[PDB]
Amino acid sequence: SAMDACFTAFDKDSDDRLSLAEFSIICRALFRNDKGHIYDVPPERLEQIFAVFDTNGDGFIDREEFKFCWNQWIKTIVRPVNAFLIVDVQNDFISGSLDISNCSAQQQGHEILEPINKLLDTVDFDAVFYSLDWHPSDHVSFIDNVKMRPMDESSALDSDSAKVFDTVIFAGPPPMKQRLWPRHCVQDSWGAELHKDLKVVDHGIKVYKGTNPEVDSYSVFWDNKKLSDTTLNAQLKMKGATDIYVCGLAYDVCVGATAVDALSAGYRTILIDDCCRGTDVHDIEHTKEKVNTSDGVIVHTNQVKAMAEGRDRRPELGYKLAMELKS
Ligand SMILES: *C(=N)c1cncn1Cc1ccccc1
Ligand SMILES: [Fe+2]
Ligand SMILES: [Zn+2]
Repeated sequence: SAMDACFTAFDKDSDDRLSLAEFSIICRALFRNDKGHIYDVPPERLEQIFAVFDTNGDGFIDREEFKFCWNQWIKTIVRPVNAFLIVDVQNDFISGSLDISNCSAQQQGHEILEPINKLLDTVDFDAVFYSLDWHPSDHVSFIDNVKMRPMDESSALDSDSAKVFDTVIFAGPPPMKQRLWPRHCVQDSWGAELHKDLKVVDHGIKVYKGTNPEVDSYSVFWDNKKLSDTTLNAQLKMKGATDIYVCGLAYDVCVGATAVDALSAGYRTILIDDCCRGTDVHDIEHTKEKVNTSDGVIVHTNQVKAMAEGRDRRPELGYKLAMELKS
């Protein structure tokens, strides 16, 4: 029903087909906000999307081709299924052994707590996940343990010259780069607890990462070698999640890693800038470029509610999804 009605209303031609020109009008209906702005879609990208749904190449989208378009593209743009992913908002990264405010950029991690809690209070997400760095005491990422594991011949620094925040390269095939951190987020420790003032909503799901002594996992998805993953992706699929809102600590390390993996996994991905803090101004900007160049978007807390409710529908996310629907 509603669908044929939509197709009918944009088939100006009345020829039971959709030209590129009539499709461009669909896009202008889709990619706008409700504060009076219509987003600009480059004509090149316009045809890129169009060609996804013109599955035979006839230069038209007929009512048979449009089924795929309506069910799998238009419906997600107008009614996304939103997951909120709160990364590593843990004691050791705010006031303990790895207080981000002591890193180079001197940013204060406690400041993300207010806007995150406000989002949790005002936006009805379809799922909320909280990740926790969850390291065993013998974890490879600690300066404390650099002597436990043989170093690679490629590494500039060995167990006797390495200092906290240096990068070493461990042997054990394959060779493995690892930045060394103070002991942090050890399992069952105060430093691994979620910050006491972070709201843990009742439906919230905790995802534990970094548990293998031999490999780190900055990302809530795959570990740093992309060998093993958490069950986050499987849990997202069980919820029908289409869109992932990512925040937390640190912007340029775990948040960024998680956001890039979410894009790799195929999700429409939104990084909430002011709900994040990072360790280094230059690496934060490199993280932003990565997300932007892979068709994620970066937004402020105040934009999230209208996006999640489908009242502010961004064309970068529409393009992401059309490119993913190629396969
Ligand atoms: C991810 N951000 C992460 C997980 N374990 C260590 N790190 C890096 C880091 C966290 C907090 C502050 C500074 C660096
Ligand atoms: Fe860690
Ligand atoms: Zn066609």
